[PDB]
Amino acid sequence: KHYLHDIQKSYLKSRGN
Amino acid sequence: AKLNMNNEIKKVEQRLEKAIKSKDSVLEQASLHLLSSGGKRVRPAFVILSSQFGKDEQTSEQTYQVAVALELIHMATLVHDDVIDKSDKRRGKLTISKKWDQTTAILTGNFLLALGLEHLMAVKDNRVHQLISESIVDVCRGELFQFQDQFNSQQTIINYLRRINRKTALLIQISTEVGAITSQSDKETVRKLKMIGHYIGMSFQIIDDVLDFTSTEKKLGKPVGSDLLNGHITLPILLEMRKNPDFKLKIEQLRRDSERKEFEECIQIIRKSDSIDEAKAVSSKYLSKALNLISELPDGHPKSLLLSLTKKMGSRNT
Amino acid sequence: TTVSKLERQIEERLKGVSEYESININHRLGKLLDSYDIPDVAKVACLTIDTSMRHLDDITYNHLSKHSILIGDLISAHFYTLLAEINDLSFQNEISKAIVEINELKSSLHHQALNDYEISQAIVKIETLFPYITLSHFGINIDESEIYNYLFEDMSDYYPSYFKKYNQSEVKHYLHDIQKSYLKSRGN
Repeated sequence: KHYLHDIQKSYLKSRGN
Repeated sequence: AKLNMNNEIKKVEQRLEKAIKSKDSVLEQASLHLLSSGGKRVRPAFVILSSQFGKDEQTSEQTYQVAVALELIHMATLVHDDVIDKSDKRRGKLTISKKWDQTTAILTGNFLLALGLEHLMAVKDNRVHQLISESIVDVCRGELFQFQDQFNSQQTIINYLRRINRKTALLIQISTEVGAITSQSDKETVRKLKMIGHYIGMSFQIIDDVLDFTSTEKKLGKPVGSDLLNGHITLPILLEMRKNPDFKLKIEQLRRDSERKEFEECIQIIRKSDSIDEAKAVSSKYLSKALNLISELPDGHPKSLLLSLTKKMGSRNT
Repeated sequence: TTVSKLERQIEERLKGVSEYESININHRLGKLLDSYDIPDVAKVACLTIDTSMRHLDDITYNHLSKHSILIGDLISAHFYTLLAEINDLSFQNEISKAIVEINELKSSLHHQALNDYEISQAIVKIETLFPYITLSHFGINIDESEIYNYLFEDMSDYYPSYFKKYNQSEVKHYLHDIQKSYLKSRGN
């Protein structure tokens, strides 16, 4: 699930901007 | 008392028609021109629906007001958007910039946006406002990186996704999140709808990009390859690159002043490709991620409407 | 000063952006209009919405590229994250009530729809409305309201050389007259 990955890199960068 | 979507959309549409009236005549005709040439009102739709899993046995005025606000912000974006893209037609009729002029369209966009802010003051939680506002900022900086990305054949997929997240998914996410927060839903249901909406939004945009190669000059109200003619390297095109080193170099040399035939050649290659399908596939995986979460929600008519609406969203083609 | 603060805020917001056109930040309004008493953000919010608005105005007059519009809109979105931290909800009503009006008046001017009495009334509004309502909401109501047409006083230097940008469809002669023939009246 490549979307397993991605959607959380985004997640992180939305916190650790 | 069984929530009727059609009926719900009209109540939001009538509230939009009043909100658009202005002391300045042209701003009124322009807003109405766009409003009535009509689009699908998906954002208002997700807001109404997202609120049925809260604690209101019927849709409150506060939720209709957030719905009206969302469509007005969406519209401001469309209007300013057609000024930037020298676009010709919107929803089948002339874009404001062409029916009147550039000054008018810019002004109409500011107008539409200001009204959106007036209407969000119906929400009382100061954390929603902070949430909606920072999101609009990301949307905008998004629109900027995209314009700045125009014709960049070296960009990555992980980066195209981040681009359709700010550009489109983000406001669908706000429509489902806020809609639940308006009818006092709980941490989970809200977190659930924030995620459901975000996945629908990602799928949404991926579909547009696929339909820019597979649709019609007529049904698209624009050429075809349109996004590529403007330099936008979308999912289909990123996929065919990773597996076709010829096409990759064929894209590296592509820019505005290229002859229409190098473009035709490119948009013609994407079609007989598997990439149009690998793209569609990502849309699909995204839609399941949304359907899975919709299931984890309480049974009832709303859950049946979201399931239904989430199932057309993907099995769509225009 | 809010002038400098805003340049720093626009900074953070304009990170990852390659090359952006200009952005004049009307120094005066940031200046003189520092009756401090009023909140911090409330100052720059007022100076920010004045900034995007004048920036988008200019795009069509100085012929700035279209991508310039996104800039004007980011600054605008910036303005709301700011209304967001100000937490004063009623201020957001009064203020957005002013933004649609400013925009309606400019549209009216552009479309040769106002008479002279009107053009002149429009000008005061467009030029004072944001600060008028920002100041008169935090630093007493009956404060700048008795000096309403004197808040307009920070135009005293811009000799008949001040060309709006929103007055674009009107010629110098005009403007310098309807804005002189309402200064030699507004005062006294």
